[PDB]
Amino acid sequence: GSFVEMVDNLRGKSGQGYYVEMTVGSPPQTLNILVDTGSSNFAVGAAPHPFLHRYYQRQLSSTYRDLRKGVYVPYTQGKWEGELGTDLVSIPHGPNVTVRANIAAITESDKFFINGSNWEGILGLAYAEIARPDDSLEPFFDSLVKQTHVPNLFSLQLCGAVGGSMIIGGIDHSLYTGSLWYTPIRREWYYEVIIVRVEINGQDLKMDCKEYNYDKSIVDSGTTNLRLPKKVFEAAVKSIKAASSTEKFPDGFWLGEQLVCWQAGTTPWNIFPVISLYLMGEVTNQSFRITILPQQYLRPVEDVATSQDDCYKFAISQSSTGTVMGAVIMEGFYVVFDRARKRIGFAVSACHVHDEFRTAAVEGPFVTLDMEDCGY
Ligand SMILES: COc1ccc([C@@]2(c3cccc(-c4cncnc4)c3)CCC(N)=N2)cc1
Repeated sequence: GSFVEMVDNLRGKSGQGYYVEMTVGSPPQTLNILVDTGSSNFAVGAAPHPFLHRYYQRQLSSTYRDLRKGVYVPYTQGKWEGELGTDLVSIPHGPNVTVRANIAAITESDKFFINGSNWEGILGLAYAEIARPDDSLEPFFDSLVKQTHVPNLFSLQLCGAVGGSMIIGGIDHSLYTGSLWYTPIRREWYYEVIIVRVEINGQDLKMDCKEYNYDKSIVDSGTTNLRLPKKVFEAAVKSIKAASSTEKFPDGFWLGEQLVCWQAGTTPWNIFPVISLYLMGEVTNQSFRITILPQQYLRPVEDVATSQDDCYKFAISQSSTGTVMGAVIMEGFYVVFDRARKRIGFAVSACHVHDEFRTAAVEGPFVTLDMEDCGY
């Protein structure tokens, strides 16, 4: 069960996350599980639901242990509730190991599961500090590291159309090209990082760098969009509207509320600007940038009914809880969650986005002498 078995172990549907096959219980029950760097619970559907193909049946698992403790999680988009226990867990196309881990058996939920997403649970890969009900509930990756000899690192290569790879324990050098650039993990809760500069077609947004990270910035495979604090979002939208002015779109497009469509194969990519996010480097006032093409931030919406055309949602939206570098930002980068060294590395992925004019990039180094601290 080494890296060379772990490649192409992820699948997905656009806008609905990326999932990996896992088993829970004894005999193993196979479940598809969303890979979520934005949370820290292993939480699996454990009762029937209109949107679940299958669910964890605790009664059929000999090795299940009830912890006699409930968990209730209301969050922005929805809610879920369940019962805590432990059981044996493996990742068939992941490391060749079986561990005993905490499992939240989801017994009731509202707008948590998605119709036709093909996943039945979430694997929260962030740290204990944001586990529910509290930080005493050891996250899965912590249990994995403790119980096996797996190195304390994983990587995600997410690809647009979807699929990709989660490599646990090391770095698969066949999954990226060029250099890996690291940004520090600021605090171990979410995967919190610091953005030092934003450019839109090379034009600096010219804001105090604290605004980019009000009130935190995170790398979150469980969020589709690039989410930006209000001030930054409004400035970004003004610049992208300015760059793309040869065409005018309804306000609903800018709000993520409606599609823009063009005749099949005629999307005018080159009227849309590239977005550069400069991330704090590992040494003082050094940074690197990751560049995001419109092929990333205009997310295609597959629909047989609209298929004479190519249609997209604007996958950048306003946030009141900080910046979220979601799946559209991670797509086409090889992203290394180097927990052992408290850092996230970015490199150009095997499935990077490009046309004949422009390519997604990871480039550095950059220096800024006149710098304050960019964190809140
Ligand atoms: C432990 O409680 C939660 C609450 C919310 C989540 C969440 C989540 C919950 C359900 C579905 C999705 C999701 C939906 N669409 C696409 N990707 C992920 C995402 C919200 C934010 C994030 N990173 N994960 C995960 C665990």
